[PDB]
Amino acid sequence: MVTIRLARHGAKKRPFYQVVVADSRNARNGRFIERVGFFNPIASEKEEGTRLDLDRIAHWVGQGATISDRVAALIKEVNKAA
Amino acid sequence: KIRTLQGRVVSDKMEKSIVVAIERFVKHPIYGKFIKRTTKLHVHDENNECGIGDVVEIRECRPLSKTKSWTLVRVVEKAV
Amino acid sequence: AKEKDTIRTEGVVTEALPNATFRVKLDSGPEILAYISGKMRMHYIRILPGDRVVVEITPYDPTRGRIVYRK
Amino acid sequence: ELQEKLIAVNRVSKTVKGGRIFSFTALTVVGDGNGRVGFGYGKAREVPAAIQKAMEKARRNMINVALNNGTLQHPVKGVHTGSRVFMQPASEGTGIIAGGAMRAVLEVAGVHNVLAKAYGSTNPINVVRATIDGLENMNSPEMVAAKRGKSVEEI
Amino acid sequence: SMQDPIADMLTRIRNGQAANKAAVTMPSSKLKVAIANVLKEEGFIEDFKVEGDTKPELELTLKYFQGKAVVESIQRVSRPGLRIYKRKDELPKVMAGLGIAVVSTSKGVMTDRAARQAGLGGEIICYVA
Amino acid sequence: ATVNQLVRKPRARKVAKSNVPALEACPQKRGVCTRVYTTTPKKPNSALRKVCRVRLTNGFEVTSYIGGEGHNLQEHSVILIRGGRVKDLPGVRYHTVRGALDCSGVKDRKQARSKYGVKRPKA
Amino acid sequence: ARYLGPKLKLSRREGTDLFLKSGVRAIDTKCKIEQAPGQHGARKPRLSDYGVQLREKQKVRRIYGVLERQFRNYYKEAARLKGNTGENLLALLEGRLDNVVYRMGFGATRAEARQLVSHKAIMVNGRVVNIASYQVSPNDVVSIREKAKKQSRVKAALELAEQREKPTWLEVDAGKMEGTFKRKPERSDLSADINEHLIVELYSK
RNA sequence: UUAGCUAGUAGGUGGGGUAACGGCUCACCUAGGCGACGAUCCCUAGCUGGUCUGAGAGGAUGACCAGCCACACUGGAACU
RNA sequence: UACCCGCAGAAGAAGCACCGGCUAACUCCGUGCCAGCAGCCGCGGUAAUACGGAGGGUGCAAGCGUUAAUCGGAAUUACUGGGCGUAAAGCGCACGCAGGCGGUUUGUUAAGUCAGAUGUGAAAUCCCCGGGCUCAACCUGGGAACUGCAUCUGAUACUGG
Repeated sequence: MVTIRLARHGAKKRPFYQVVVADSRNARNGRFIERVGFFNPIASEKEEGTRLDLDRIAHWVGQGATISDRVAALIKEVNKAA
Repeated sequence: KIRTLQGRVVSDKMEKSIVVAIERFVKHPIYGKFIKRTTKLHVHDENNECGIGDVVEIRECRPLSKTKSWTLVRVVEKAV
Repeated sequence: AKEKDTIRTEGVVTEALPNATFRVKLDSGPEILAYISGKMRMHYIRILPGDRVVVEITPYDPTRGRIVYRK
Repeated sequence: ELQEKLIAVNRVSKTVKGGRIFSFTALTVVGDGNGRVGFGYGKAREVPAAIQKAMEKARRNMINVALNNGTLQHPVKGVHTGSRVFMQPASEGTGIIAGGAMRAVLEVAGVHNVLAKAYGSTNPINVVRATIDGLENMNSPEMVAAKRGKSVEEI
Repeated sequence: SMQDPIADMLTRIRNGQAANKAAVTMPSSKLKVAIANVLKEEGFIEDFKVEGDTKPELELTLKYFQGKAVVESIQRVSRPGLRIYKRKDELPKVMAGLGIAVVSTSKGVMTDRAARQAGLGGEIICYVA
Repeated sequence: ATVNQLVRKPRARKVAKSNVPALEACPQKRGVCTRVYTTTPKKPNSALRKVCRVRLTNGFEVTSYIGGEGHNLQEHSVILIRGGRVKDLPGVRYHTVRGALDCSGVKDRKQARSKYGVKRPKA
Repeated sequence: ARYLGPKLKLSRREGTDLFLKSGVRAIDTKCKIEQAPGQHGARKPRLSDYGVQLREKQKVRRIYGVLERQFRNYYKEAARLKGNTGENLLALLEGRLDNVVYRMGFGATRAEARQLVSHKAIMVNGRVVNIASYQVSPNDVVSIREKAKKQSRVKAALELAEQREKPTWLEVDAGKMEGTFKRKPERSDLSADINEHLIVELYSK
């Protein structure tokens, strides 16, 4: 079905994830429906590192989109941050 | 919301069908001259009320035959 | 550098081809296309179709030779 | 303070009983770096006499061009024999981007920022001839105002 | 035949001007009269008149300055063989604004400057400097 | 000239005809030596220039220059050819790559060695 | 990747002192400064227009110790940047760390300063920077790190520095062996017998 | 240095058919339909975002990344 | 692993093409229209800066040259932006269908043209200002741009009906 997950861009040894809503069958870095956040695991954390349009994430869940283990974590982490 | 085309009847021979030609001017992509282009459409004319040479208003609809996806809305001018 | 496999064998002018060109038949074995040496042409020295002449032959192409000695 | 530039030197030849007589030609431009440009062309048996005759010609036979803060008023086309010429007022910082023949003319003229290009024959004597005349016929925001009989904003 | 009378108008101006003529005259037309209006209003000619009713002859009084013609160049742009239309944001300007382009709009004939300021595009009739 | 005319018959750029068709847009080609000989050049030059006829892996058969002073090439020598005409030798449109395959380097070269397939001399 | 050969040759070819030695010596007592290198140095070059453009670009490159590829890329960036390209080229050069290290007097030459950089003797903002071409920014503080502070090269380097004209845009504390890149140098800060527009001309044709 | 092409052909009625409109299919009827605004035939080719070049307009191009299509030894076929 | 500290010693780390003009860089010796060079012109028969070696020099540099290949310069297919008396180019001449173009006025229409609004023009790429890897390549935030298409509503001078 439709799922919200991380498409891994960035460079070798320097991962950078683009959070995307997509048909789960399409390849990880392939066709998606909507971009909805990003996630830098290598951010200096002096400034940002994790940004989620929670309004559109929820909208898609409301219509049955599932959510990665890793995005489900980010959302709990970001909800905690503020 | 009534999208529509206007053109003239080049053939009225077929039973309940007609051939309509839509002509327009178009800027030439390279040399800038404005050129005549024509689009011929097989259109539905239930009742065959459209005569050749008539100017008619037509609309797009579902497939009616291998080549007909348009039907008549109404005649505008006739028998020049 | 300039290798040294050149030779100076002699022969006799056979044909009087075009543009200072000749059939020159080597006293040795056959004849070659033989063209007139620059020097020689610069100092003119016409060359009749039947003269004893010296040829410079590169083993690279025995088939050809340059006329060195005028007569 | 006048600026003078040697554009091209060339050897021509004249034939007589005895053989060929060789001589030289020189094409130069002088300019005041502030809107005045002349070009000269001299001939002589030796090169120095030729490069010198030309400067002499270049100093007189000089004309004025209505510059605009070191750049041109409007794009301009110039033509002379083989050479079709084209120039544009560029923004500040660019400098003169142009062929040798034109650069020398524009430099000594005081045209600080321009886009130029020569089409057809790049024969230097006719290229410069075509540039000078281009700059010369180049009219000014004030003269068009004078012409049209109005000192509107366009003044 | 006489298939572009506007080029004809441009040219009669250009040639009489080159010939240091005091005036030029041509068969009239609203469209010519609309262009003559712009020329006069922008100071490229003195004045103009149309005379007669059934076969109107239009007359343009030319203009000279330093024993020079005020009109330096005058060229047809759009033409029967190649119509040229521009949008408001595409309107050419002649001599970096020193000259003018005559433009025909839904609101009648005016200069590039005018049409620009009035948010319009149109058929580019000619350039004048 | 007319717009109308161009609208009926567009501008049509001429397609460039190549000067080394036997290469078929390859940087070099391999081939067997068919004949190995000398030939004389055109006005105003004069020499015995080393050339070879070479049947290439793609069927083409061409004449190719053997540059440098001295070479040890014969029939059935397998060589590598590259583009490059010999100007005073009409017909000759390729050069042999010295020091590739069966073609040896030029003997005793010190300057421009890499254009003649010559290793750097121990020194 | 670095020019390693004789240095005064370069000065001699360009017709000027390129500061490739400390300055302890009048350069004319170390070489025939006013004569090009080689058999035909006395010969004069009746030098083409292309020639003067080439030599000027070489001059600047040889001053800063930059090879062609990097220097061309410097031109590209100067061009892309806003404002006068010629001046932008010199800002970029003058912002290099090996350069700045030299101007604060930590190195007798840009070559020596570069070695200081490469050999992890220089810090920027208390952080080790060891690549010569590191672009230094306004308000940065470059310093000799503690362990490199007792190197006698550095003391000598600071002495000579004190005898050169003192650059405006740098605040140097000789005691601490730290210094501050206050601002980008203006054009007016840099020598006036550099002809950038020639270099700009060379790279536009 | 290809000018004519077309019998399921173009349309109509009705039955059948598909997940669905449809000559998709069949019978009957009308004689149409396409074409110099290039049909038919012949050669070549996956299309695009874009890539390279060029001041631009253009020219050339369609690896790597992404979107669509098509194929899975060759030709054909359907089953789930 | 990145990165940080320590040890040993300049220690293990420089080649390639070019120097007649175009084109930055010149001399000697060898050869003698030979051997050979050659992108174009063109070098070589006794002073060859053009061949080959040397010394010197110029340009690049972990590369440097040669070949192949696209575009550029090429306004040399010219829409922007060319030509046809003698340079390549007016059909030997006329009539004429299709086609292109068409004098002047009014009204009408509103297809061309013009304006506005709305939707769409995937992301990446390009560009701008920032952020992150010691810098850079590279990665990345936001923007701008996608100059296009379509629908609706208007304007009516010009073109078309």
